[PDB]
Amino acid sequence: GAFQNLFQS
Amino acid sequence: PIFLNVLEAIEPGVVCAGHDNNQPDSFAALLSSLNELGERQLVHVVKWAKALPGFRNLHVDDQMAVIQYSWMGLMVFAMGWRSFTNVNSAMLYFAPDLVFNEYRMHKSRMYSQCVRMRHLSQEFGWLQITPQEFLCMKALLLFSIIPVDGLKNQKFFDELRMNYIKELDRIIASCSRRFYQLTKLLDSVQPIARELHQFAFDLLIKSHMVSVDFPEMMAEIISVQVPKILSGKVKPIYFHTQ
Ligand SMILES: CC(C)(O)C(=O)Nc1ccc([N+](=O)[O-])c(C(F)(F)F)c1
Repeated sequence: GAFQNLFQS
Repeated sequence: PIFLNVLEAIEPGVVCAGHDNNQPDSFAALLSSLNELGERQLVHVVKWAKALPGFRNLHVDDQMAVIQYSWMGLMVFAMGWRSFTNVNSAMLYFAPDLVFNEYRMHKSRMYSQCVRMRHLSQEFGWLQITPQEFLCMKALLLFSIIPVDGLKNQKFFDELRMNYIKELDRIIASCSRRFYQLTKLLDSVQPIARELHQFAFDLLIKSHMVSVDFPEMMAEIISVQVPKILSGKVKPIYFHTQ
């Protein structure tokens, strides 16, 4: 989801 | 002092909400802007948290989880501090372009919650909290809420939290008097955060009804993670009972 994607940057 | 150096170096700077201040204080406009500001600040919280001493000792799922659970309290705490330091807690300094007076407190339908947060902000003055105490306490807040069934690798967390408590001691170093009060102030964050969680959750559920826009990350976190907390699967770690 969106948070993991953000965290991944 | 290596530890304080780091915290000072990684502290986020200014974050704006993008609020239209030239425009009537609508409930929907105010909360759409708080929701956008929430998203903006969560990005900064992530980049901060990832940079903290020892953070990579944690399993990467526990890394993600502790940020997600702690996000609201961290924001509440930083905001009280901004409020304290910019306006002596006269108003709530959410962002340079989203400063809440009583009127906005009322129109946001968050008056009771805003009252708690102003009282928190007054505490920073009443106790003469130093910028370095603030920084240590805020870092510890990140490690102050976890699932009752524990984390994926709990031992690494326990150790990290342990070392953040000790770093609070060091800085304190009457001491016992200081530590009592600061640990009390830290516990005081959690029930505010919990009222904020509830409000945010209810608003998400009724948001198409009230024309309040939720960004991506906010809707996900409030629907997936926050109910863990509100259902009691995830709880704060309190210094004092409570
Ligand atoms: C309504 C909800 C999800 O938007 C929200 O609580 N947003 C929000 C945004 C920013 C900040 N802030 O610290 O500046 C806070 C709060 F932590 F103060 F309450 C809440």
